[PDB]
Amino acid sequence: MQVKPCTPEFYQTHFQLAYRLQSRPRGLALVLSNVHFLEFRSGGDVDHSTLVTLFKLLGYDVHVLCDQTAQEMQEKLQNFAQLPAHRVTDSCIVALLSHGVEGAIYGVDGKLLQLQEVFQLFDNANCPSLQNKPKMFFIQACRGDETDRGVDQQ
Amino acid sequence: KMRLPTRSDMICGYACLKGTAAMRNTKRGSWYIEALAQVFSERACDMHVADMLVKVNALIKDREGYAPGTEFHRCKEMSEYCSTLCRHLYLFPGHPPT
Amino acid sequence: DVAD
Repeated sequence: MQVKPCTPEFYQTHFQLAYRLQSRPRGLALVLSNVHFLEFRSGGDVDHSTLVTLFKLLGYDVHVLCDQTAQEMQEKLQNFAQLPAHRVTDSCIVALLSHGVEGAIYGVDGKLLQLQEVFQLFDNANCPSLQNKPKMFFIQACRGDETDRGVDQQ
Repeated sequence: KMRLPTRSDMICGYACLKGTAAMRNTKRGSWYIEALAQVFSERACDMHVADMLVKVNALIKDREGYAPGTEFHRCKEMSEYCSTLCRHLYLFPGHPPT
Repeated sequence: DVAD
């Protein structure tokens, strides 16, 4: 994997109308993967490696958590949101990869963590260090058991 | 002074839509992370994050399941993103240079 | 391919 760098000219002509994003590191990123539980998530290790690599190459300092219970996820997401580093970074990233249902994801113990509770950890009241800073979340998890059969193309 | 809503400046990418399953390949991994890594590595230099998630939506829409003799053969998925961002989000990778 |  390689990440093509932007040009100085692209920066100069776009930074005024964008979130400030120049800190080194650009932010902390957290990649939390659950694979063993809700069948084993084969290929889940490829996703995890790929994102760790991606986010480092994008200039993030990456923290990783693997195979955590719902309660561990909540406690550790809370610890991550409260890190002091957030005051001197310009952005934040959280990727959660697991099984899930609509609005929640599973811990390895088969219990559920609500996504609203996650987003709340990082909001303007609970995480003042990230106020006005862009916060990205990528959630790889089912939102239901319905398989989409697809439709023809008319 | 200016105050803030309780929650703002977030963007959330979802692998699939409300009510539906997200798809994962046993060797290549998840369709959504595979697409996101391709797009970001390649377009972060010149495209904002919300626009890169649109590109990822394009890739996900055209993919289909390969799993003969199961309910997943030729199945589909659609990714989405939700945004409370208030500006362009450009990651400016590798600027300034070393 | 399988489901998450």
